[PDB]
Amino acid sequence: DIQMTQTPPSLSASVGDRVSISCRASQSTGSWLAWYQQKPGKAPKLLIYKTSSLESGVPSRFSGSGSGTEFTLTISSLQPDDVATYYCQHYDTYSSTFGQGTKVEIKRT
Amino acid sequence: DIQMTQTPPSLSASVGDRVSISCRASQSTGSWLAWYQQKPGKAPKLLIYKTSSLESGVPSRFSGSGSGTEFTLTISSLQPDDVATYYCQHYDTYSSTFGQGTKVEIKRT
Amino acid sequence: FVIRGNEVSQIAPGQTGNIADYNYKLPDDFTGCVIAWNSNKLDSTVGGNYNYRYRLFRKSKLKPFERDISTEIYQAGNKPCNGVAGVNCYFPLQSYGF
Amino acid sequence: FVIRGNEVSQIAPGQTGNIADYNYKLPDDFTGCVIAWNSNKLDSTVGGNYNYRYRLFRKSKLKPFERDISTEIYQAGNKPCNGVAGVNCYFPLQSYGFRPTYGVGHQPYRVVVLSFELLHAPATVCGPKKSTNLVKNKCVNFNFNGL
Amino acid sequence: VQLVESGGGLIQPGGSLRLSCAASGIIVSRNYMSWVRQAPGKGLEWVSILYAGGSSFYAEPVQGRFTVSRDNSKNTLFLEMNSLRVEDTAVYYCARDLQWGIDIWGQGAMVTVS
Amino acid sequence: VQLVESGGGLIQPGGSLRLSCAASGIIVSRNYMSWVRQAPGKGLEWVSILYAGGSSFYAEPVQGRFTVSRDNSKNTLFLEMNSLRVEDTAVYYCARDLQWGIDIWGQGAMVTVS
Repeated sequence: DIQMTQTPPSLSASVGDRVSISCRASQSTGSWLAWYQQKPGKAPKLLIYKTSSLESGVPSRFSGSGSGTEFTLTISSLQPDDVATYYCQHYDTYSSTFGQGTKVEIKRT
Repeated sequence: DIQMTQTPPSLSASVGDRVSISCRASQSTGSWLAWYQQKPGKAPKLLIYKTSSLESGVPSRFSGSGSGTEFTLTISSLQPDDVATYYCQHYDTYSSTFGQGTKVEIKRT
Repeated sequence: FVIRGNEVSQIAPGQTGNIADYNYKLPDDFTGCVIAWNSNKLDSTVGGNYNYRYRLFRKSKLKPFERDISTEIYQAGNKPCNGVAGVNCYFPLQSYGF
Repeated sequence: FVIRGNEVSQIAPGQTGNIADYNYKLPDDFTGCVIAWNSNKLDSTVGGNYNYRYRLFRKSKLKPFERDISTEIYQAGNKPCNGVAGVNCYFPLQSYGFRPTYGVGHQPYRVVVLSFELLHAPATVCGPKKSTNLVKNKCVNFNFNGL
Repeated sequence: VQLVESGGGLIQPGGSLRLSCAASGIIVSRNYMSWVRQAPGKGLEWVSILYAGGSSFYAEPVQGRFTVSRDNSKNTLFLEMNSLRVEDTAVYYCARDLQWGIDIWGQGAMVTVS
Repeated sequence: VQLVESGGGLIQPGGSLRLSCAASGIIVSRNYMSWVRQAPGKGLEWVSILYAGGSSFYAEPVQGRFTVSRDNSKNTLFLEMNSLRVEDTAVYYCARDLQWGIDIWGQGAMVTVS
């Protein structure tokens, strides 16, 4: 079926840092990878469709990118509200799957 | 001073696609920002002034919005007339400050 | 007062223009009259009449009939110029030079 | 009822949330009062108070004062759960878990929605608990209960 | 019925911490025993559960890293966590679970990953 | 309205230039006019503005160097660049300024100082 990963498993950065995470798959998709954000106790919110165009309301700091097996999510600035779990979401007319997710938290001493 | 930054510097989209570009000033300008379209070898054409007023003659597909620090132009559907560079100018009775420029091209394989 | 001939069009209830919005505001419900006539021979001189000054920049949109008599140096940029004329720090008055 | 500290503000006309949306709806034109007082001793012990349960999800927003005491299985997926608690199936009942040293936002708060309802009926509940004395033999102003 | 949690502490990212939870007043082998971590400033996160029959269910974020177990002789809940991420730090609670859900919590165990 | 500029060429450092730009379709003594240079590889830089009243407003770097003027009889804007510098090289455009801003752009005169 579908088995795609995200990298790094654990991410930590300060306020204003740039974020570049990756979603990767074994084969080629071409047209159907999306980005979603989920916070503890909340439902997923669509962030990016087509891996390049921002969904309505998703900030300019947030930006998808990438091609091929890899998919590079570029948050132009990591704001505190961006601290959450980032999932690659895939569209298909049947069962589909949800990714492991990239869980970003606050970096501290 | 007052510097405005434009994103994305390298964007490939297709005719009909939206073009969402973001120009952000370091601090509040309130409403004195204008969106311009310039082609290489051509002078810029003012697309929108006061960041919300549709400039007389520029297509309504261009939807410029924003205030203070942040502003965003949204090309509802790209067209070949929209394949050009886009600038944001902080409005001032004197020299003022211009954007770095978001060059929008035709996406292709 | 005296203003440029085109600027007379800006003075109107709720209208637009730099003079109409930053030197004096006319509320859209204005009751009264505005009477403007040319007096070029009366006032303008060959050396230019520079006795008339007008504001071009103000922080806020003027209230109707509210006037700010003082002429403190306007600040628009990242840093305050504490009343000093300079880059992005100008005197709030300009001369017509008639 | 007894709810968390943070859900008291949800009990208000024109408000949303979890309790206001799926436990008890205060209409935008609610008439009366909402009174919340702490019962941390009266409810919460060290071992926990677990006779209180609160709903968190429902098919739609509860109608004003529409009560849903049913513990029915909720179906909002592709196939029903047929009573059992299976995949994509939650029991709509969860207990608060009150403790006596809880944070101010989670201590057991008694919230009482004193609602005043007026319909094509007499005012059979009133609050005229105000009486003077009865001093006599003077030209005075008197009102013997509407008289 | 009390749940005394211990072993929560500071651990480097990717490390392994072992949380113990003494249970008093009830036998956990006949009780659902869940690990619910509440992140500092966030809500409770029911990450792990072990039924009375020995079956265990784990949340996908902690699945493959967190294992829930019990010592019936010691009557002690046990959470074995490995390859810990920075996002696993929380006030964990070992908790009795029933048909109405969790019934008895603990005093709280502080687990920090940094 | 058409703004046709001339004088674009090469000039030695410290020299003097007089760029011209005829305005056709409107009276120059009835509108604001402006000089705006664009360096090769840079955005726009509005350098000066002459009002229809002869009130010349020069930018501080060009204050005391450049002279903006208009010939109403010839209906042509003129710019007398004086004490030229190396940075003064750009495509210089005469323009028409208004309440809304710069609406009429001149074809521009190249200016090289070297």
